[PDB]
Parts: sequence; structure tokens; C-alpha cells
Amino acid sequence: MTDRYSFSLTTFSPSGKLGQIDYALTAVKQGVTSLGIKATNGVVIATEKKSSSPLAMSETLSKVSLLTPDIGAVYSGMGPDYRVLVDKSRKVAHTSYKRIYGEYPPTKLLVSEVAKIMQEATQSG
Amino acid sequence: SDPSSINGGIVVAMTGKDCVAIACDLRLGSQSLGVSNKFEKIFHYGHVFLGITGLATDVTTLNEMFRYKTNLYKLKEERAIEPETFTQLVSSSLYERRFGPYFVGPVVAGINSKSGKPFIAGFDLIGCIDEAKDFIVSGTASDQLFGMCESLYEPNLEPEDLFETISQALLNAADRDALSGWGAVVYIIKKDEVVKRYLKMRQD
Amino acid sequence: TTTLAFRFQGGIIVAVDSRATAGNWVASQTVKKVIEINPFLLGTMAGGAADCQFWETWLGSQCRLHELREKERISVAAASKILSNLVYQYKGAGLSMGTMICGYTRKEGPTIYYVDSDGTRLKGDIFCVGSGQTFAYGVLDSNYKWDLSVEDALYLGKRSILAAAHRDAYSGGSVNLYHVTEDGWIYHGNHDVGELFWKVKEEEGSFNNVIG
Amino acid sequence: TTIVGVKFNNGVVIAADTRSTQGPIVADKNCAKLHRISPKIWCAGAGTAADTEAVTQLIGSNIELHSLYTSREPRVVSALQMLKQHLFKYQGHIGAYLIVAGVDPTGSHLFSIHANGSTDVGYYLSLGSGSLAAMAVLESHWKQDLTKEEAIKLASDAIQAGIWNDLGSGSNVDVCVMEIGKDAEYLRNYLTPNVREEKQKSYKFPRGTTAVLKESIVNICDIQEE
Amino acid sequence: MDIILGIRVQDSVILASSKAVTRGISVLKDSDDKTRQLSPHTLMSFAGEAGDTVQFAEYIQANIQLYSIREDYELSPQAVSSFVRQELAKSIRSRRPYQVNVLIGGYDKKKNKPELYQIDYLGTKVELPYGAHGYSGFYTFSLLDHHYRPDMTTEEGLDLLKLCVQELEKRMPMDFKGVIVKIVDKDGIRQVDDF
Amino acid sequence: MDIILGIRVQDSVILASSKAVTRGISVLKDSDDKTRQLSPHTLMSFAGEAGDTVQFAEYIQANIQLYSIREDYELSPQAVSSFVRQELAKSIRSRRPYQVNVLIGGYDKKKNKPELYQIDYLGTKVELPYGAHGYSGFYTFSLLDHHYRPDMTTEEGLDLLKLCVQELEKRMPMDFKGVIVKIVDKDGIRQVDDF
Amino acid sequence: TSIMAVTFKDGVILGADSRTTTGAYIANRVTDKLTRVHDKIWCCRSGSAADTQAIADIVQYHLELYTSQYGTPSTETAASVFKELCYENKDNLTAGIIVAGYDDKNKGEVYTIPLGGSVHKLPYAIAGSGSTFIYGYCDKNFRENMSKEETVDFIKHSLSQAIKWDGSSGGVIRMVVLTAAGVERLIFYPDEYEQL
Amino acid sequence: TSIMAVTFKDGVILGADSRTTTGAYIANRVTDKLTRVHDKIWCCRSGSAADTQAIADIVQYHLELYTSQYGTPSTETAASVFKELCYENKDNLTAGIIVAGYDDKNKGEVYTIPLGGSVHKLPYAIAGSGSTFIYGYCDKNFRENMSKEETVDFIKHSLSQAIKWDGSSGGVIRMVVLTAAGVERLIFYPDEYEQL
Amino acid sequence: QFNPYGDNGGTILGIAGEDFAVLAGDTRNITDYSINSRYEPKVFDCGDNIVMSANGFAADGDALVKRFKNSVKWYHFDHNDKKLSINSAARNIQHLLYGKRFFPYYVHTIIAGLDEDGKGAVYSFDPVGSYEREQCRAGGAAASLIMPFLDNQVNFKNQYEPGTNGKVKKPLKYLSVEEVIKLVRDSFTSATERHIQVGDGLEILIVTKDGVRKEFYELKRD
Amino acid sequence: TQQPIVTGTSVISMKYDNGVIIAADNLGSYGSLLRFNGVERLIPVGDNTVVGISGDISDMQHIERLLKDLVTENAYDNPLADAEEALEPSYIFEYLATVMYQRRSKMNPLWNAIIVAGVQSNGDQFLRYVNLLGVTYSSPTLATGFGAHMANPLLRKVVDRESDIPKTTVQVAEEAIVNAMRVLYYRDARSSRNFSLAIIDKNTGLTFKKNLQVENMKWDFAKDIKGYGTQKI
Ligand SMILES: [Cl-]
Ligand SMILES: [Cl-]
Ligand SMILES: [Mg+2]
Ligand SMILES: [Mg+2]
Ligand SMILES: [Mg+2]
Ligand SMILES: [Mg+2]
Ligand SMILES: [Mg+2]
Repeated sequence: MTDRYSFSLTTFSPSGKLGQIDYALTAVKQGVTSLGIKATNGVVIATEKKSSSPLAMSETLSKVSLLTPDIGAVYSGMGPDYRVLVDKSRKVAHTSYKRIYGEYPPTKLLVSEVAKIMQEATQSG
Repeated sequence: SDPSSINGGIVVAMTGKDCVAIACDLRLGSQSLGVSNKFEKIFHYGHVFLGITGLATDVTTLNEMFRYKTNLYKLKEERAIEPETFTQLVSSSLYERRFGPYFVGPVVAGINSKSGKPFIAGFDLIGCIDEAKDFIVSGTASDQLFGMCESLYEPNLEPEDLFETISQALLNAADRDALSGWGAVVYIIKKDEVVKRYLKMRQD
Repeated sequence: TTTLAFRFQGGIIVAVDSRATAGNWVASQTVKKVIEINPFLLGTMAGGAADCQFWETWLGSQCRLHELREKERISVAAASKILSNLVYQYKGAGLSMGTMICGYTRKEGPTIYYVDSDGTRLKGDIFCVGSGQTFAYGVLDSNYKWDLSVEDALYLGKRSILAAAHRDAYSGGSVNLYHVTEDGWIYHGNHDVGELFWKVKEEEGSFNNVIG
Repeated sequence: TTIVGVKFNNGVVIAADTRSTQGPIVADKNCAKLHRISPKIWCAGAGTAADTEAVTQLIGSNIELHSLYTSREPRVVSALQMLKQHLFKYQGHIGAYLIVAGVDPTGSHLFSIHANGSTDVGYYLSLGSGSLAAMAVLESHWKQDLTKEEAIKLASDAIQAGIWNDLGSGSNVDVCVMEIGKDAEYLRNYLTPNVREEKQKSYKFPRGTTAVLKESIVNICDIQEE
Repeated sequence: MDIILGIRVQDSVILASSKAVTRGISVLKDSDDKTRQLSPHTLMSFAGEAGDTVQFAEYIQANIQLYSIREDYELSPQAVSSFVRQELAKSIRSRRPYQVNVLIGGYDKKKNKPELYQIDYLGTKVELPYGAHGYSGFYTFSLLDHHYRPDMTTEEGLDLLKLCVQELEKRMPMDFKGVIVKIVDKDGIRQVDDF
Repeated sequence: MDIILGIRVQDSVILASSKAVTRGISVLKDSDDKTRQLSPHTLMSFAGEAGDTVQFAEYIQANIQLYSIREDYELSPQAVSSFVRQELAKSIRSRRPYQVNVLIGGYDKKKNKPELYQIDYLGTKVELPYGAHGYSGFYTFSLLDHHYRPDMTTEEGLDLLKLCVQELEKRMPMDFKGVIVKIVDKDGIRQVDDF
Repeated sequence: TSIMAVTFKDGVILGADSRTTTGAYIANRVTDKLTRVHDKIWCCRSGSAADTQAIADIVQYHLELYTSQYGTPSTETAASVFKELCYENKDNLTAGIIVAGYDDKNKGEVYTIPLGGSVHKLPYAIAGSGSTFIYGYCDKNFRENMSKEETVDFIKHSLSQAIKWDGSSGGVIRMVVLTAAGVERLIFYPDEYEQL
Repeated sequence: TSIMAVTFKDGVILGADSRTTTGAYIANRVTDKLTRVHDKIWCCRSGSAADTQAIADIVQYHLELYTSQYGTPSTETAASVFKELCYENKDNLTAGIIVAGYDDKNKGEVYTIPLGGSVHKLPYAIAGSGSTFIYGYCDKNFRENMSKEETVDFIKHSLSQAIKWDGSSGGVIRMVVLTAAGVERLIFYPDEYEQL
Repeated sequence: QFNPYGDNGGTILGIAGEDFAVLAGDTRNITDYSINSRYEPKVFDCGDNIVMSANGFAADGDALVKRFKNSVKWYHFDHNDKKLSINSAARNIQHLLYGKRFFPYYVHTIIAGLDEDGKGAVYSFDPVGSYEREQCRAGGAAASLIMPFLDNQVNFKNQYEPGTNGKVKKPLKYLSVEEVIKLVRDSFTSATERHIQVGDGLEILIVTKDGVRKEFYELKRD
Repeated sequence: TQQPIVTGTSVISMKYDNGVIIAADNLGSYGSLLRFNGVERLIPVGDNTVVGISGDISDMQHIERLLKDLVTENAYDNPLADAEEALEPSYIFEYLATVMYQRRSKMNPLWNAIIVAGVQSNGDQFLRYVNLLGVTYSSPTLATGFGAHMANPLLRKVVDRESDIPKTTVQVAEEAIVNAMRVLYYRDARSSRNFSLAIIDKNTGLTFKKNLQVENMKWDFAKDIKGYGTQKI
């Protein structure tokens, strides 16, 4: 065994394109529409609960997730990828910030941490 | 032998009306031998002030460490760190060395730039926060400082009255401690001006 | 603690600091470290405060009994030896004493004996005892002459204690000066180190390392 | 330090004194010893103050993440299990002695935990240097089916016994009440029986009393434009 | 080893270091040079536990020389002393700490100023007009406190240093076999071969 | 105290004793005479624990002087050394023993012979052509073993003694501040005031 | 601590006092020292409370995972898991555990695991500081194949004496009965057992 | 060592094992630990053999001199003399002595003098290393005013259990009966008491 | 191993005025973290217008005071009822203390009264008998909290006259008995706040030419 | 220097309006072994004093004999031995305190903590403590060992200062003492259920109560307590 894939699966093509990122964006394009609007005294995020079956209880599937008491997230694309990102985002808000400064991270810095995790899946082996 | 009383020294901090004060002696020694009369124990990162008593090598190391961390904080946050936030950072940083600690007695002083509220805090060598409303003391003459502050202090002192109170608290405490003295500095801190005063005191 | 005594043309200068400490805590700044054994003899306090006080007062009583019996002033040699023989009896029990027995008689002239709790008894010209002794020796050794005037000798003793008071954490408070003549000792006042330091710094130009 | 926990009809109450000491010296006269693990799980700590704070915040952090992961409100038994396994691993070197209390979907709970990682169940508990004074009061006045008002009274009386009789305890009484189906109410300085009397004299100095060598403005602002 | 002294005068830094190397019962050497040139205008003297002193000093020397080659530039005395302090502060919490105390005498070519730094084995750094390690300060500081002036010439510094060594030779129980004296100024480092 | 040496030549005994008195950190005196004249033709040098050395020496001196007055007669060096040995042998099993080592240099007027006795604090006595106490013998005995002759003059003894002191000053870590040298012969005891 | 487990005709019964001391202070006078590691496999704990709780929690985990894969474990298997933890970590543990359980094939079984981490299968076992005072009594009064009522009396009388003489033991006498019928908890108060 | 003294209707009986150990070696397997200090005042000895022999010899001397002057001493008086020696020399002694005697006025009496040198008058007493294992048994089985045969059985059964569990106890069970009728010595061998 | 010593806490304070002297002490007696008594007198009138307190280990403290009171009694018997002067009492106490030099009274002793000129006097002793006449002396647990405050407020240390900026010291003007008592009360109130062994009550003995007077004040009981 | 072997635990006491109450259990422990169950640790001296002793029992028995000898000695050549020249509580205490301090000063202490409770000739309450170090103190409530930590807090709720003494009846005081003895039985591992209690009143004299027992104990709540955390059965 051992993970013997220690090389990048995303690489530059002759035209300078990173194929796997483009294809990931294509998967996002197929995803259900979600949106966000910023007001003076608040922000709203919204999406459609596209239920896969009417027997499914769509209230048990949360597309909009609390990351911190003052930060929320919504997505378009692959649901399972989102779910694990939410788990990592919630944890990193504690490990790399709240356990150090005794307060929750500002929006831009939590976004930065999530972005870093997504960048690494674009270069790591 | 006791690491917290090899070099000697003291820090005291007080709150007043729309102001804070932090003060320290200037002595560094090797037990009985006086080595330096210019060893300042108060540092600042933006508008947040940090006094550190105890083992001098750790005092220097921690100053460099908190300069390091507050500089990265500022680059990422795009703003200066506040006293309340910095207090947590000091606590976190000390407790990470729980079983091999820095032998220090840190003291935070400053005014929150948004609320304007005066803030002071103290720590033991392992990160426990003492957030007193009135005053914080630290060092080899902390008993003496507790005695001075408890009788001399009264709330809501004006900046120039607070200066006299904290100065007399430091001076008379230091004169009853063999390992403290050799000069003293007092910072008077207001929301957007800080004044630094070196005091004249006995040099034995 | 810093105590010194030195012989010179005009007799003996005795100079001491005034600080007593218990660990880092400064117990007193007003300790009398010169013990007036009688009007002609002085002893210095170092080591154990009680041991020095008690046994040097006792020495004064023995000196008084000697001169009542012999109708003659006791010699510094005899007086110092009464003390050294006494503490030698107690050797091992834990007495702590480092003292200079100082006197000026006809037969001896100005005489200083270093007496010590492990039984040592040394006659000498310059002695310095305490935690700040090394600092005071420096000033003494480089400025001492036999032909010092009483005025200059008094200042040298004062300046040497000040040197120790500055650097040694356990020395300070104030300086006590004595001048021992053949007709008895003369007290030359108490001098607060805080005020003395600034005065000496300005007048002498020394301590440029210190901002004043 | 005196800390107690008392079970009652529809919940649990914890209380603590407000004195923290180095040796014989009082470091802080109004210390906060009631720590929040989660909204309705609170605990009080005795022993090494940094350890009681740190272990609370670590488990409190992990409890919050666990609550988000499972979409369920945290349980006291989870906090207890995580605390004891952490403390046992460090073989008593983390000097945290805690009384852990709270309400959750399972009901109301009260546990004690020692620094080596041993745990206890009870209707009334006390910890710290004043625990014997507090337990004397608890053993004299505790009964089954206490009301909320009776439990608050008993808890604060037990802390008072510590305040007055134990030199390690003093100043004020802090209380936190956790009732089933309600918000936990934190009552900071519930009792204040130790206010210092007015001093005989004002020690405010005349301005210019202190001798000053130098004055200067400290630049706290960043490097300026132009 | 034993006595190391330093004095910063108007235009130079002077380091004096004893020559004796004693292994318990016998004095094995009486011409030992307890110093290393870190860069053309920076000198470091040292004292402490046997073996560790030279090992530490040569390790620092190798690092500063490496920096000089990489950047084609001489680090300031302040920068060198900070590097040395960090190494010792790192060392004190190691498995086996370096038991080494140092004095760093350098001439800053940018500021045109001499600089003397005193650093003990814990990583305790202070900039001083004059300094020492061990018991050396106990005998010499009262003399330096009295006579020192910031505008002293190199010759006056050497004369004050002689008075300090004389007091050491009088009151110290150990025979340290005299001192090697080196001067650090704008022209670099040189040894006073008659002292 | 520290170094005490003795050498018996043709017609005299020469005792050399260091001048330093050190109380831990500082050298308190550099002219101390570590010897007592027991009788006109008998000298005793001494080293050991502070206080006890002088106390013991003066006690012995008082006893020998008492014997001299009672009998109007000077005891032989052998008799004095036997008396001293017994006092130390008695002392070693006391509540608090005298920690004192001695050399006894005497000229026997009956036999017309110089005599040197070495006695340590245990009461171990040996008659020797040359002797020492402490570490003094470790540095000097190889030189004495080589150069010593039983028919040496007093001047040759002093020259061999100078070579011994020079070797001590070179290889010993402690500064003992030179030695006081005294000669014991048929005419009594005298001090060499330039050495 | 006074603890014991006794096999009888219908299975096994575990017994324990309820006193936990810190020196001469009784830190808990109503302790439950009878511990469930599986439905019908329990244990009595003595020694370090931290250690015996840590061990018991790990055993309970092991037997829960065993049950999910291989079905109900035997009492011997449970004792083996206890022994493995106690023997391999003997340098860092102060634990004296009695393991008692009921199978339908094997019926009531008792295993004692003293300080060293050895295992001893016995008809009955006694342990804890208070056990020293009842070696004579228990040896004289134990019989094999007693009834439930006789075994309850034997344990009640035994622990009564252990409590009487041992300062480290006291409070209530707790008991857990393990048979084919199920699991029954019993409690006996001072006013009952002190007059025996 | 396992020693005991028990008062009964007609007087008092002393009992003891016969094992004396040096570490794990049995230096004497037939020791007589029941010692006569007066005609009808005996004692059981535990602790340092040197100390308890020295004490007993001094007591015997004291009671012999008492008798010559004041007539037969009481058992209380004998206990007092034992106590005086044990209390005043507590720093230098390791002795645990049970004193038993028969008066006609007072009948059977038992006094125990533990390590500290205190005195305790009791209906019966147990001491020695082996006694720890029979506190439960003796407390449950002792009755006041037993017959001679019952008391012999009580002591035989008690010491049997003490011997069974204590390695420092063993050999034969010796007994001395003190009544108005006189002084009777009894001995019981392993093959007798081991099967009880 | 048997430890013949203990620590009963407590804090005492002696201040010498111009024609009076006060000796004050808290009334709390403790061991470890327990309170033995909230009112156990620690400052004693010993006769001849002398007041005394031996703070530290209370058994040695009681023994010393008892032996000194006895010494006063026998001084009267042996010397025709002569009044024992404060300086004579002080020298006598040195000999009582030094008599046990190698098994000391584990106490810090302070006596107060008037000298033979009618001026206020305070003497301070270490455990083995070294002594000195002093103007101001705190003893015991909270001595380190009290002395710096007294240096500042009694002797006006580090205080200079406004406008001169360090050139002219604040002049050492004499304090009245009412002024001293204010500083004593504030010293003990502050010590009570920050030291766990100080509290319950404060008893002050005031010595004048008219005799010895007592004053009591409550302190915080936590 | 020694070590205690057979020991007695807490002695507790308090003042009330007309006298004093003192109590102590009847146990003589041998380490953790509850060896002797009928030990009287309150020893009356005359009809006005009761001395309560904790710690080493052999030393207690020695002190008991000293007090017995003290009564005999006081009666010698004393026609008023049962009147004006009878032993006072203050005489008995001062004698014991002298002995205790002398013994610790020879480095050979009587390993005890002692409380002397009584009523003086003039009707004044006497209550004072002395221990192996010779340390003495007085207080409205006094207790030794565990009693100091657990009984005092409870007893101080009844008499918190001197002025509370005249407001405290003998019924309220005895109730408080008896409750404290119950609390000590719950929480002290070296205590017993059986105890003695003595009341010395200026009107009704010395009332000595033997064979008292701790009663009204709460244990029922123990039945609901299961496991040490997660266990439900
Ligand atoms: Cl076993
Ligand atoms: Cl026993
Ligand atoms: Mg100072
Ligand atoms: Mg100084
Ligand atoms: Mg463990
Ligand atoms: Mg029990
Ligand atoms: Mg307090």
C-alpha cells in the first residue's frame, strides 16, 4: 500500500491551462444556483434545495452551513466536497485562530484559510 | 538558583480616567552584582504596551517573539492588535510552554482604539490572566508594590495625578528591594498621545 | 554589607554601610554596623548581627574589668584576642562573625585586628569585609597612602563604601564614618547614599555611566 | 479556593469564591472561577489556575466542533469523558480539579473530576482548599428534592463557609444556574459581603512631587505619509 | 576560563583576556588566546566550561564568515551580537547547554562608533561602556565607575585597564598569568604585544 | 594556609612558608608569617584550617616555653617533635580535631646537628632531609630528589629552595604571594629578608 | 476499600463498600465501585481510582467491539483483556481488580487480578485494604453452591466486618447479582449491617 | 507471630503459635511465646524477641520483689509494670505484649500493651502479624463467659486461621490455662488444627 | 521527624512619635490555611510603661513575653522598685534572646514606650537578639507590604516639594497620635486586602506619660 | 522525637451563655485499623473542668495520670480543697501548657492536641487549646484535627464572635455540637459513631454523657448513584 501518488495530478498544459481546475469549474457550472447579496446592515446567502427524491428528507441536508457564530457558507457544485470543506473550515477557525486569540476569525481570514486548503488540493500529490 | 530572581526588576500598571500607566525599574543584575542600569522592561507593539519582569534572557526572547507575532498579525488583519486580543495571545504563547516555561511576569497595558476603554492585565509564568480594574504588579518587589498600590491607588485619577501615584508606588517599593532600582521609567498612555518619563531615584 | 577600616598617619578610619537584608527583602536601611566597644575601641559588624552585637558589647565589659584590675588601658592586641579566643571556643557551633577591632594606644599606635568566627586573628593596615568588600578594596588600594590627611582619609573611606553601595545589591542606605585617635574615636556623621551619590557624581565627575 | 455543585428539582447549580492567591498573597480579589464549556455546560476549577482555564477551553473548543459535526447540543458526559482522558494521559501534571455541571437533551448532570483523571457522581460536591468548610454546610443542610431557590441558597452558603473559614478563599460568591428547558443564567458576583471600608486618608499626591530626569513623546503611530 | 574584561572608549573597543589555562592541579598553558575574530571589525572573547568555549566561538566564527561571503557584506556589531544571543538563548534549553560567556567588541563602520556587548550563557545581552564576566567585575567595576569617561582615548583606556589588572593581581587568589589585550577600531583588530 | 617547605642541609634547617592569607574570594593579607619560635634553636611552621593553625602553634609555644623555664634547659628538637606528635595524635580522636600540619626545624646543640621533622594533623611524624605539606611536595620533590646533597651549604640550600619556589609559581594555580624564609642553626633563628 | 465476588448456585454476586478516601478525608462516602464492562460481566475496583476507571473504560470499549464482531464474550475473555492491560502496564498502574460474570454455558465465574497483573480463577475472591481483616472469616464461612440469600448474607456479613475494622472502608454495602434471570442491584445501609 | 488471650467463666487462657522468623528463614519452629512473670500472671510476646525477653525478665524480677514485700500482685499491677517499661522506653523498644492473669477476687483479666506503651483492659485480645487476618473471625465468634472447652476451641480455630494466612506464623499452637485449679499447659500439632 | 517550630502568622507595627509610641498588631491567629482564633491578643502591657509583642511562632512568643514580664518583676525586687527604662528593657531582651542562640525563639520582637527624656521609643529585635532603636517598624507576615508605605508616608521618602523638581525634599514634620493611628489603620486595611494571614481585628496600644491606652478596630474576616 | 502509634481524632467544643460544651469520639485508631472502640478521651477534673485530648493515646493516659496526681496534691494540707482552694480550669490548663511547652523544648513532645473546657469560680466560661508544640489559643469555638476544618465552620455559624455567646442557649449549643459530630462521622475516615459529650454549666454543674451515638443519618440518596460517569445500570 502506502499512498504512492506523491506527484501532482494537476499540471500546466502547453497553452498554460491547469486542466483539473478548469474541469472542477465545469462541475461547479453544472451545480445548482446559489447567490449572496450584501446590504448595509446585513448579508443574505441563498440556494435551492434540489431534493434528489421526494422520499428524502431535505431538511437533513444542509446546503447553508454555520462556520462561526458570525460566518455562514453556501456552495454550488459537488455536495460531498462542500461537506468536508465545512468540517475543515470549522476546525481551522479554532486551531489557527480561536485557540490563539480567544476570539473567532474575521471573515476575510477564515476565507483565506479555506482558500489555502483548496489551493493545496490543486498542487499537493 | 530561582530563575525569577536572578536578574531582579519590577513592573507596575494602573488605570485612570481615560488613561493607563505602566512603569518599570531599569536594573539588570547577576544576583548581588549590578550589571546594567538601562535595561528597560516595557515594550510596545502599536498602541499596546507590554512590561516583562523575570529572567532577562526570556524578557528579551518574548519581546522579540511578540514583535514577530504582532507584525504578522498586522500584515494579515490590516490593523493594529488591540490590548484584549494581545492579552489572549500572551496567554496562549506562555501556556504552549506549559512544561518548560519562560520564567517571566508579563503585564499588558493599553487603550482599545475603538471603544476608548482603558485596559490592563497580568500573567503568571504559565499564562493565567489577571484582569484587574485597578492595578497590576510584577517582579521581585511585587509584595512591596501590592502594599503601595493598595493604599495609594484611587479610581478615576487624571493622567498627571496617575503619574504621581504610580511613580511613588514604584519608587518606594523598589527601595525596599535589593534587586530592583537603578533608575525607573513611567509611561502615561492616552488614546492618541503617550508620554515617557525617566525618574530620579537613589542608585544603591 | 560593606565595612572597612584602614590605618594611616592620623590614626584609623572606620567606614560602614547601613543596609540589612533578608533574602531580597531590605529589612533595614538604618543599621548601626560600628559597635562602640568603649570610648577608645571600635568594632565592625559583618556576618551575624546578633553575634557581633552581643560579643563585642561583652568584649567592652571584659575591657572595663581589665582596666579596673590592671589600672591601665587594655591594648588592642589583648582586646582583640579576648574576642578571638572566645569565638574559637564556639567553633563549629555556627557563630557568624567577620569584624575589625580598631584602637589607638601609646605602646601600639593605631592598630586594626581582623577577627573572624572560624578563629582567625589578623593584624593589618587595610581590611574590608562584606558582600561589597571587593568594590571598596578597588577604591582603597588605588588611592591609599600612609600620609593621607584626616580629611582626605575620611573621604576615601566614604567614597569606598559608596562604590560598594552602588554596585552591590545588598549594600547601601547610608554611610557611617569614624576617626579613631589615641584620645578616643570621633564620630563623623551619617551620610545617606542616595544624596551622597548625586553629590559625588557632580563634584567628582565619576559615574558617567549613570544618568543624573 | 472554594467551589461547590448542587443538584435540584429541574437542574443543577454551581458556585465559587473569587479569590486567587500566590502563596499567602492575594493576586486577584475578584477572580472568575466559573468557566463555560458550552452554553449550558459550565464548570468550576481549583488547583493550578492556568490548567483549569486551558483544559476548559480546549475541551470547550472540541465540544463546539463535535456539536457542529453531529448537529446535536453537547452532552455533559462528553465533556466529562474528554476531560478525564486528557487529564489521565498527563498523569496529574495538569493540575486541574473541576466540578462539571450542565443540562442537555439527556437531563441535568453533576460530576467532579480530579487532576489524575478520576471522576465522581453526586447530588452535592465541593472542591478546593475550602471544600471541607463547604462540605460541612452541604452535609448539614442538603436534602432530596431541593427547589431552585433552595439550591442557590445552599450553594452560596457553602461558599460563604469557605470564604470566612478558609484562608485560601475570600471576597465574593459567583453562581451559575443551569435549569432544564432554559438558558443557563450566570450570576457574576451574586453576593458581595467583603467591600473594603473607606480609608482614613486620601493618598493623592501634590503634582510635581516626583523627581523627573527626562520627558519624551512615544511614537505609537505608524510611519506617516508625505 | 577565568578573567575577560571589555572597555568601549571614544573610537575603539578594548578586550583584555587572561592567558592561563588550568586543568585542576596544574597550569597547562600561560599564553592562551581566549578570543576569535568574527569579522574584520568584530572580535569576540569568551570564558566558561572547557571545550564548549572554543567549540561555541569557532561555530559562531564559521557562521559570520559564511554570511560575509554570501552577501559580500560585514554585519553590524549589533546584528552579530543579536545572532550570538539567540544561539545562547536556544542553547540554554537544549539537552546539554553551552556553558559559555562572551564579550563582543565591534566597530560599526556605518555609524562610526565602537560598541561593546556583554552576553552570558543564558542569552542575557546588554550593551555597555565597560563589562566583564565571572568575578572580574567585582574587583574592577569600582575603578571603572570612578575613572571612565566616554571621550577617553585608546591610550587612556589602556591605562585604566592596567589599573584594573593590577587590582585583580593583588586581590584575586588565582594566578591568571596576565592578559592578552586587543583593540578594535575603524582600521580593524590589532593585539597590544606588550602589557 | 597553603605552601610550607623545609630543607635540612649540612649545618642548618631552612623553612619556607607562603605569605598569602585568603578568605574565599579576596586575599586579605600578603605578609603573613606562618611560623612560631618554640625555643631559641627550634622553629615550627604550620598550615591547615583557619584559626586552629595559630591556636595550636601558640599552645605548643606556651608549653615549650614553660618547660624551658621550669628546667632551665632547652629540649632537643626530637623531644619537642615527639611532644607535638602526641598532642596531634591525641587531637585526632577529640570531639573537634586540630586540622593543622607542621614542620619542625631545629638545631640540636648536644649532637651539633640540624633536624627537620614533618608532622601532619593525624600525628604522623617523619624525620626528613626535606619535606612539605599539602600539594607543595608534588611540585618540588622531583627537584629536591635530583639536586639535594647532605653536605650542602646554607647558601646552596637557599638556591635549591628558590628553584622550588619558581616551579611552584609557574605550575600552581593559586597566587601564594611569595614565601618568608627562616634559617635555624647553632646561633639560633634568623629571617632572610630578601627572597 | 473492601470488595469481593462470590460464585453461587445460580451465578455470581459482586459486593463492595462505598468509601473513597484522600488520606483521612472521605472524598466520597457513596461511591459505586461495582463497574459494568458488559451486560453480565462486571468488576470490582481497588487501588488508584484514576487507573481502575481508565482500565475499565478501555475494557468496556474492547468488549463492545468484540461483541459487534464475534458475539457475547466469555468472562475468561474479559479477564484476559483486563490482565493484558494490567500486566503490560504494571510499572505505571496501581490496580487490583476482581472480574465477575455469568455465562449460560459456564455459569458464574470469578477472576482476581492483583497488583502484578497475574490472573487467578477462584470460587470467590476478596480484595482492597479491608479484605485483610476477613481472610479468616471468609475462609471459615464460604461454601460452594450456596443459595442467593445465603450468598447475600455471606457478603453482607463479610463486608460488615471489613468496614468495622478498616478506616478506608465504609458507607453503604452495594451488591450486583448476576444470574440467568438478569442483573439485580442491591444496597444495604449502616443501620442494617452494623447491628449484625 | 499470632498471639491471643481470652477471658472465660473460670479464668483466662493464653494462646500462641511457635514460629520465629529471620526474614523468610524460620529460625525456630518450636518457640515458646507464652511467658511466666508470676505463678498465675503470664504474657504473650510480639515484636523484637530481644526486647520482649528483656522486658519480661525485668517484670518477673519486679513481681518477685513485690511478692516478698506485699504478697501476691494483681494482674493490673503486672500490666502497670509492663506499661511503665514500654512507655518510658518507647523510643528504643519494639514490643507488643498481652498480659493475662488470674486473681481469686478479680478472676480472669486481659490487658494489651501495643507499640506506644498504652494499656487497654479487654475481654479478649489479639496481637502479632497474624492477628490482622482474624479480626473479623474473632469479633464474630467471641462470647463472654464461655466454658474452658469452648475457649480452647475459639483460640484453636482463631490461631489456625492466623497461621494459615500469615507466613510469619506457624508450627504448634501452645496454650496456657489460668484458673483457681492451677496452671495447665496445652499443645496442638499441625495435623490437628490444619484440618479444622 | 518532629519539627519544634510553627508559624502562627500575624503582623505587628511599632511607631515612635515625639512624646508617644504605638504598638499595633492584628488579632488573628492561624496555622496553614485555618483560623485558630479571630481574637488572640498579641501586644501586651508588661508594666513600667512598656508594651511588647513577639510575633511569629506563638509558643516562643508567649514564652518570651512571660519571661520578660518576670524580668521586670525581679528587677523591682532586686533594685529597690526602680523603674525599668526602655533602653534597659531592650538590652535585657537581647540577653533573653541570645541565651537561646543555638535553639532560638522563632519570633520577631518589638517593644515600645518612652525613653528617659519622655520621647517616643521603639526597639526591634531579630530572633537571636540583635536590636536597634527605630522610628518605624513593621513585623511578621505583611511587613513587606507595610514598610514601603511607611517609608513614603511617615519619612516622606521619594517625595519632593512641588516646583523644585527633586531639588528640595518634603520636610519631615512631626505627626500627632491621631495622624499615626490613621496610618496604622490604613496599613492594616491594605495588608488585610492583599495578605491572607492578616484580618479579623486590629488592637493598638498607645503609650504616653499618662500610661498605656488601648484601641480596637474590626478588620475584614475573609 | 517519636511518632504517634495509637491515636484519637477530633475534639470539638464551644461556649454558650451559661457555660461550655466539649465532645470527642470513643475510638483509638492504629493507623487505618480502627483498633480500640471504647476509649474515653474526655477526662473530668473535679466538678468544674473537662480536659479533651486527641493524638497519641499512650501520652493521653500519661496526662490523665498527671491530672489525677494534681488533684491528690492540691488536697494536701488544704482545708479548702473542696471550696475556695479547689482546682480551677485556668490552673489545670496553665499546668498542662507548661508541661507541653517544656516537653517540646526537650525535643520529646507529648504528641497531643488538648482542649481544656470549664467554668471558673466567678462563673466565667473557660475554653483554651494547647498542643504538642506548646501553642495556645482561645476562641468561642475550638476544635482539633479534622474538627478544626469541619466542625469550626458549623459552630462559628452559631457563635461567630464574643457577643453571640450570651444569645446562645445550652440546647442550641448541644444541637450544634451533635450535628458537627455527625458531619465528622460522614467525612473523617478515623472517626467512630460512638462519642462522649460533657456540659459544664455555672448553674447545673458538670453533666457527663457517655455512650452517645450519631443518629438521623442520610444514606438513602446513595441508591440512585451509579457508575462514575457514563454507566446507567
Ligand atoms: Cl491479593
Ligand atoms: Cl493493637
Ligand atoms: Mg532597591
Ligand atoms: Mg546596592
Ligand atoms: Mg497513575
Ligand atoms: Mg470503617
Ligand atoms: Mg486577609
